[PDB]
Amino acid sequence: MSEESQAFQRQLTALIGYDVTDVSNVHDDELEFTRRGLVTPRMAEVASRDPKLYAMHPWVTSKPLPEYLWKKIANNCIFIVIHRSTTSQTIKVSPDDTPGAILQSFFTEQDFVLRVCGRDEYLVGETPIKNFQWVRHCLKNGEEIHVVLDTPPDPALDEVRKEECDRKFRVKIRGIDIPVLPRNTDLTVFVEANIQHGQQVLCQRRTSPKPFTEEVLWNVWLEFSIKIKDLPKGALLNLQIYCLLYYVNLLLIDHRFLLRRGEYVLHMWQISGFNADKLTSATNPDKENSMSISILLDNHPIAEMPNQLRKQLEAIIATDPLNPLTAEDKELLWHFRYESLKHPKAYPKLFSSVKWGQQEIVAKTYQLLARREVWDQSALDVGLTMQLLDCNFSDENVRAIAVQKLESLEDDDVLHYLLQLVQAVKFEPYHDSALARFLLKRGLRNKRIGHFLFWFLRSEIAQSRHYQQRFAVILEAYLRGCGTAMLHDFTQQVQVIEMLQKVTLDIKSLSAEKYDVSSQVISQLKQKLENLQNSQLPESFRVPYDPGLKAGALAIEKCKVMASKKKPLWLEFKCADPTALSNETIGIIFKHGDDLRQDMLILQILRIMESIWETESLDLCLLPYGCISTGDKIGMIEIVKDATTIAKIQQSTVGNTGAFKDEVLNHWLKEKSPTEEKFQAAVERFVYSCAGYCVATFVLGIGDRHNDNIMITETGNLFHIDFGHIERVPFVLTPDFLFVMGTSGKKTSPHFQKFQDICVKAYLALRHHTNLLIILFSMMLMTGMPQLTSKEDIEYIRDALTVGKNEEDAKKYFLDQIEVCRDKGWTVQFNWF
Ligand SMILES: CC(C)(O)Cn1cc(-c2ccc3c(c2)OCCc2sc(-c4ncnn4CC(F)(F)F)nc2-3)cn1
Repeated sequence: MSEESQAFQRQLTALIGYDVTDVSNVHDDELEFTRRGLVTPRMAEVASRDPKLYAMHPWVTSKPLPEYLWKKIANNCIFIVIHRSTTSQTIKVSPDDTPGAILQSFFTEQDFVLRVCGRDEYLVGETPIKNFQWVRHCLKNGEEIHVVLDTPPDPALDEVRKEECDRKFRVKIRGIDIPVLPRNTDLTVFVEANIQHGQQVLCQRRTSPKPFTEEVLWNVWLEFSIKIKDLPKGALLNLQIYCLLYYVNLLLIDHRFLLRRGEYVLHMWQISGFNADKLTSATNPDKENSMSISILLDNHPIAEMPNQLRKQLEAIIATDPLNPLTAEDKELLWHFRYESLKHPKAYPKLFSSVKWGQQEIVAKTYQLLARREVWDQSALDVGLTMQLLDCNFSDENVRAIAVQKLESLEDDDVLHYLLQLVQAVKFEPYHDSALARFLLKRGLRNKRIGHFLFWFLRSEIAQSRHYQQRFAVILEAYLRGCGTAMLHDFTQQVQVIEMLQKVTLDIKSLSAEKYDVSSQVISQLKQKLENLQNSQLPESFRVPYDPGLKAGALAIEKCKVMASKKKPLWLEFKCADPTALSNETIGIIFKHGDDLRQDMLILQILRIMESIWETESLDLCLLPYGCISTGDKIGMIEIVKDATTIAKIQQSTVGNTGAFKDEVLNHWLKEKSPTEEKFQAAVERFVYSCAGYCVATFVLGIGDRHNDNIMITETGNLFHIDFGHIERVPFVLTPDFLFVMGTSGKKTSPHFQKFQDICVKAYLALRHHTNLLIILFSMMLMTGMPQLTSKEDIEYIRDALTVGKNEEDAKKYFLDQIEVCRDKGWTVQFNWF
């Protein structure tokens, strides 16, 4: 390690938001072992990736072009405008034509490429132009394909700098210690020790209740019922203090297959006034305020059916993820495990029927896994694959076969599930995992995947003491292979977000909440912003939620502090790309304090719902705008241009006090349209966007909102916002919306009938991916939201998608829900006083 291999680690630390060489919060060397274990996968992907295709990161998809985009192509004829310097000429191209093919038909000096104007997006590679996402983007929104002809970026810029016993298990509980304990009166306290494995407690022992003081000693040997050999890899020694106050975990089998042995002083997590933070093997960094517990360990290892029963098994196999397996169910699944293995959909249930507390069985289970023919050959089922990666599975072998199926995902799809896959790292017993390496692998192989991997990881590192260490080692592994070029981009990005966040917080503190703003405030803002720009704001930076865009200089005149109780910064940038065809600013809202992780997840689920609707050839017109969570209750938002709140459109009127009126939405659309045809396209867009947001919002159970949290574009696109919070209504189908549909209380119409028809199609279309939706929702709650009910809410999703009903009831169930919105009118809306 030279002197210029040390000022590098300082650079990595500031890019991560955490120091991965800090060994202050460890009781073993797993984190360091994982840093070294990741060197091989890092260099293995860095060495097998094509410098040229990696430098341009073509965004492609292998899915068939949807019907709704085909009808936009009446001809077979796609137009592509090309520019040099000033002038330009248009060309008629076949949807099947390659970048190479279109190139030869333009010439009709052979090393030029097609970049998108204003963007860092490239139409390169041996793929039909119809198979480029940018092209597909243009076709939908009625935009025109514009490209500039320039030279491929130098792959040298991506260069990477060089590198270099039948005994029963027992634990002695020495005691628990805490510097300060007060509140109130005086209770009794005991230590609870669980032996866990995939949310299955295998055995459980308590101590005797002792008076609660700042030091409580026991010196007690807890002898469990599970033999040492019967301990499975990944099993956790879960220690908890009740009066439930504190918890902390200790992997019983370490990362070297060694039985944990010796003395340990663990600082515990407190419970804040079920959730994935309770599974972490990390100890509390805060050594001066946290409860600690002292233990001792001294005890290497892993060294044909009657028709009626089949019907039962099939019934079992047929149930939803959330349907609890009975003792009866589990014994049946196990006993018929070779038959159960022929059904990929039974795997989660089958591996949950396994008694992991017994060696002979785990072994038989591993035998089961070596005869993995059906699973290997099955088509990739993301939902099936995600279930095996949640909190219910700690066996690395079971989990490895899910990550196996993930290997066959193309980058398009990896981008779809990147966020929840990154969150899925929390369910891994160990820091080094096939899932972790997968992320690392795909992230180094593709710049777009790498870019988002960076922010998703950096997001968690900034606001999760429970999992920041693990994520920090992983991010470091990525940053040591992404290349000098992106190391520079990220640097630029991190520089800018941190500076603006100081400014966002310094402005919020200056102004008292409610009055509002507030003139000095607007002046000081422009001043801080003047200070940052000369100097030094990075001259240009990638928009984190849209790596293609490079924001440039601020437009300080358009920048302001918004009129909300939380003082969000409204920032506007100039596009740093000169070749851009538009003169629009890049709009960004910087805001504390919403928990924008909830917004990130929800939004991503929305994007998943779109891809689901794309499979059935549907377009419900969603606007899953850009949103990155950057720290604790703080992040950035994309500003959708010319969009207003529904509530702002009602208060175009004198009355105030939420005296809402029915006709306005349709007028607002009429003013904002130049022609009447565009108005008609806005009405149509509204009917689709409203239908889409009614269905998804109902499924996710975030359908009951105030019209301050629902927005519409001047182009007629409806969409929800502000998810990071959250009599009764299914969703928002307010009378003002219906009026745009040509109804107002108890009537119907050719646009409303359309609305009702599209919802049911959309609704039934999501139910074909029920399992995937359930598992994502369930995961979202565990890793993204405040401590919840590891029953009830997940249970609400079951009901919403009407699990176990025929398609007919569901169509009506949803039609009933539309009517509940009609029967309530403004009631719920008016209440949102
Ligand atoms: C950009 C203009 C000048 O053409 C028109 N304009 C747009 C906005 C606006 C306001 C808020 C948002 C926005 C365009 O983009 C749409 C996406 C979202 S999400 C969101 C949000 N999430 C959580 N809280 N909020 C609102 C706030 F940022 F105020 F906290 N706000 C916006 C206001 N005027």
